[PDB]
Amino acid sequence: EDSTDFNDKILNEPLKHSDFFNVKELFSVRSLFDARVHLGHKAGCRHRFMEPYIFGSRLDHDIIDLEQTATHLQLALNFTAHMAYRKGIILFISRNRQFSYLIENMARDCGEYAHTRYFRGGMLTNARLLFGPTVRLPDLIIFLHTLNNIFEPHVAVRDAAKMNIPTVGIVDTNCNPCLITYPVPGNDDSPLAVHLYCRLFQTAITRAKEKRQQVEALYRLQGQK
Amino acid sequence: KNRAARVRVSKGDKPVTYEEAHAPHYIAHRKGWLSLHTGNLDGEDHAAERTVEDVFLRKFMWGTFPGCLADQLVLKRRGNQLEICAVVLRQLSPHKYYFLVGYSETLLSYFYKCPVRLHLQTVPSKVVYKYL
Amino acid sequence: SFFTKLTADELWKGALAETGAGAKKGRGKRTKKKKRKDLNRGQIIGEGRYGFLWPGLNVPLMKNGAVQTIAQRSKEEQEKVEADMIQQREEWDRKKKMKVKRERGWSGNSWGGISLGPPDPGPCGETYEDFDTRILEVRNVFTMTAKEGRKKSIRVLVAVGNGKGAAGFSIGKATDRMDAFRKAKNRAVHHLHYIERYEDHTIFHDISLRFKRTHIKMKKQPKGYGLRCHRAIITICRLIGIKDMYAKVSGSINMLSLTQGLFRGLSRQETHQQLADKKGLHVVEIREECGPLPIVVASPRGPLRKDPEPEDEVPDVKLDWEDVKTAQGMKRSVWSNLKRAAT
Amino acid sequence: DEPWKYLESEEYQERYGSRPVWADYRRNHKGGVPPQRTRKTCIRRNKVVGNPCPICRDHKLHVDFRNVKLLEQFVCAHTGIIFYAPYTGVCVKQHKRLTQAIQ
RNA sequence: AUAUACCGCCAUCUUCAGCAAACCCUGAUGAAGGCUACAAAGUAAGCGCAAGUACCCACGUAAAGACGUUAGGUCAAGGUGUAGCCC
Ligand SMILES: [K+]
Ligand SMILES: [K+]
Ligand SMILES: [K+]
Ligand SMILES: [Mg+2]
Ligand SMILES: [Mg+2]
Ligand SMILES: [Mg+2]
Ligand SMILES: [Mg+2]
Ligand SMILES: [Mg+2]
Ligand SMILES: [Mg+2]
Ligand SMILES: [Mg+2]
Ligand SMILES: [Mg+2]
Ligand SMILES: [Mg+2]
Ligand SMILES: [Zn+2]
Repeated sequence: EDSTDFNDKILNEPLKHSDFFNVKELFSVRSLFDARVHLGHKAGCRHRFMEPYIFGSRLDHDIIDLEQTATHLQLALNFTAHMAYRKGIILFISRNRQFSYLIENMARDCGEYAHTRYFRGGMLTNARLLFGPTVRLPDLIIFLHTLNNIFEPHVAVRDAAKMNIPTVGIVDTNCNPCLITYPVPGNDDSPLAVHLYCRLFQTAITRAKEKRQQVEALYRLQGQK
Repeated sequence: KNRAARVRVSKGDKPVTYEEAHAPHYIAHRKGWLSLHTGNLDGEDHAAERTVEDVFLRKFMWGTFPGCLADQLVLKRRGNQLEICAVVLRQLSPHKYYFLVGYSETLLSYFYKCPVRLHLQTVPSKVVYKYL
Repeated sequence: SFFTKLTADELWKGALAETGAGAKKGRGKRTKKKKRKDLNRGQIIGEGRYGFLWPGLNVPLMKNGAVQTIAQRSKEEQEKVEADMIQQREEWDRKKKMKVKRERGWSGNSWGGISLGPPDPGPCGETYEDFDTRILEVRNVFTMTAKEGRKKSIRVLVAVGNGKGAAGFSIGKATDRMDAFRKAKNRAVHHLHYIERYEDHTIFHDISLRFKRTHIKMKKQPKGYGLRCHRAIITICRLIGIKDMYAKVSGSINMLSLTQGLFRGLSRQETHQQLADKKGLHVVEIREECGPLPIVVASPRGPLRKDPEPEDEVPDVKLDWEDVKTAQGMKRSVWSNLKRAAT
Repeated sequence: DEPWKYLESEEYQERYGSRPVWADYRRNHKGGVPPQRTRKTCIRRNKVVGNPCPICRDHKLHVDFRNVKLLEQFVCAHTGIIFYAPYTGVCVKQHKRLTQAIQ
C-alpha cells in the first residue's frame, strides 16, 4: 500500500525528466575545450571504432569532436547521477598511474569506490569466490582510462559486460568503445582533461546523493501529517 | 617412500583424528604414547609381557564395544592397577554401556589377575582434527 | 591365532585391491569388481551362536518389575533366530541386485539425450527448477604426461533450457564423469541465449548458416510438422521450446560446432517486429488455409512509409540446389520422408 | 459399455494426465531409422508382447467410434490427418481399428 | 600357484619441489592454455618443501620428503582375493 507510493514518488519520478539533476550546467563545449578534451592521439594510433567521434586530423593529430563529446558526456553524467540517486555502487577504474592518487581521492570524497591498481583475474566474474557468496558487485563502473598499461582494453571492460554492469568510459582516439555502455570521446592523457572528468563525475554523484536525501526527507514529513 | 602409520593425502574428504594425522616421527614430539608402564624403562623387567597384554586389551575392547570406539585406547598401569580409558560414541543405550563395563572389568580382572577399571568418555561424533 | 587377526577395514582394503599397479593405468581388462559388504550391519551386540539371553545387553534388564536372570534360547527357538537372520540377509542382497531402469537416450549405451535434472541451486538461494538439462556428448579425452603417461579425462557437452526461449550450452571437463556433468550444467545457466520463437512454436524464418565446417539449414514450418531435425537439434529445440522445424546438417558433423552453430543461427534471426521497424512497412502474412485474407503480423512503431517496396522483376538471391532439386521432383532418396516416431 | 468414462476417471488422469496415451511409448528397434511398419499385433493368441503398444498396453482403452476423446489423440489437431502407425507406435491391428473408428 | 589381485612395510628419482580439489578466464565454448610488479587472468583449500622438533647452537647431522614413475621388491613376516591340494 505504502511501497507503491514510495517507489512512484522517489524512484520513478526522476525517470520522467530529461535532466532531473541539471548536469548540463556542469560543463560546456568551451569548458571542455579549455581542458584540452578535444586533443587525441596521432593518426597512426587511431582505433577504427573511434572514427565516428573524430572531428579530423590536424597535422597528423586527431581532433575529437566536442559537439559529440558534449552529447555523450551529457548522457554519461545523467546516467551516473541517476545511479547515485538510486544508491548504486559506483566503481572508478583506471590504470593510468599519473592519476591513481587523484582518482582514489575523488572516489573517497564522493563516497564511492576506486580500483586503480593491478586488476587481478576474476575480480568481477569470480567475485563470490574472492570476496564471499553475499558480496554485492558494483552497479556502475566508470572508466577514466579504458586501456591498461600495455595499450590494450582494460580487462574489466569485457568483464563488466559479462556481469551485465553498465560502464561509463572516457574513450580516446586509440580506445575501443564497442562494449562501453556510455562512452564519452575525450582526451584521457592531459591532467586538465582528467581533472575535469573527476570534477564532473564527483559533482554529479555528490548532487544526486544530496537530492535523494532531500526527496526522502520531504516524503517523510508529508507522510506523518 | 615411507608408509608406516601414515594416513595418506586424499581429496580433502577423509576425516582423520589427531592420533591418525601424525606419523611415527612425531611420537614424543607432537603425540604421546597410548600405553604407559614401566617395562621399557632402563633396568625394568617384563616388557614382553606388558606388550602382549596391551595387544590383547586393544583387540578385546574393539570387539567388546563394536562400532563404539571413537579413538585408540589409552592404557595406564599403576602398581597392579590397570586403567583402560576409552573415548566412545553416544549411540548405544546407557544400559548397554553399563553392562559392558561391568562385564569387561570383571572378565579382564580374572584374566590378568589384577584390578582392572574401565573409564568411558563419550563424544557425540568422532573428533576430527583435519580432512586429508 | 587370535593375535594374527586384523580388522575389517584392513581385510577389505586388501581383498578389494582398489589401490595397486593394476588400477593405476587400467592395466587389466576387468569388469566386475568385488564390493565390500559390511558384516556388522545386521548384527546385534550380545547375540551369539549359543543363543544366550543376557539381561541388559540383548534382552530387557527388567521384566514384570523384576530383574531378569541369565537364560538360553531353546534349540528350536534358536533355529528360528538363525533362519530369520538369513532371510533378513537375503533381502539385503536381493534388493541391492534389483535396480531401477534408466531411460535411454539416442541409443541404449549413449549418454546423448539423457536428462541430468535441473542445475544446482546457486549460493545466494538462486534456483533453476524451471530449467532442464540434456547431455549432447560424453567423450573420453587423453593427454600425455611425463610421469603418469596416458592420462584419462572426461569432456562433456550439455545444453540447458526452460522451454520458453531461454537456453544455453557449456562444455564440462573433469577426471570423473559426474564432476564433468556438474560443471557443464551449472556453467551453462550463466551463458544462456534467448531465442525468439514465431507463435512460440517455430522459428521466424529459414536460417542457413555455416559454423566452421558445419552447415546447418533450418526451415520455418507450420504447426503439426514436428521436429524433423538432427537428433541433437531435436534435443536442443525441446529445451528452447521450438515444436515445428526442419533442419539439415551437412559438412562436418561435429557436436560442438553443431551446437555452437545452432545457437548462433537462432540468436541472429530477425523477428517480424524488427523487420517492420527496419523497413517502416507492414508485415503481412498470407496463409493458403486462410485464403486471400491478409493477416498483419507486425506493424512499424514509428512512421509508416508511403513508397512501396521496389518490385525487382527478378531477384538476385542465391538458391540452394537441394531446395530446387526437391521442388522439381528430382531429389530421389530412399531415406527422405520416412515414417518416424513423434518428435 | 461406456468407454468414454475411463477418460474422465481419476485412474486415467493419474496414468496419462493431459498428454496423449502414446506420449511416453518408445519402439525398441535396431538402428536410428525404425522399420516403416509397426508390429502386426501386440496380442497374439491372448498373449501380450513384452513392449505392447499404447492401445494394447492399457486394456481399459477401448477403440470405439463413440470414445471420441481417445480418437482425437490419434488425429492431428492442426491438419486433421490421422497419424500413421509409426508416429504413435500403435500396432497395425489397432491402427486399422483406430482408422475405422475415426471414420 | 598368482607381488601382473592386494593390505602391510619399502626401494627409486628425492643430493627433487612439485601435486591439487573447487571456481574463474583465454582459445569462435577443439585437444589444450592461464605469466610480465613502472604487472597483461588467474584465485586457489589441502599435501609436500619450508617452518618447528631431536642431537652440542641460530651451524651441521639426523629426521622429514607430497603426487606420481619402474604392473620395481616382498603371497617365504603376518594377513588376504582368486585358483588348487584334502590317505
Ligand atoms: K605392495
Ligand atoms: K604373504
Ligand atoms: K594368497
Ligand atoms: Mg590517451
Ligand atoms: Mg628412505
Ligand atoms: Mg576379457
Ligand atoms: Mg542395448
Ligand atoms: Mg609390484
Ligand atoms: Mg636444524
Ligand atoms: Mg635421511
Ligand atoms: Mg622438513
Ligand atoms: Mg614385477
Ligand atoms: Zn498393439
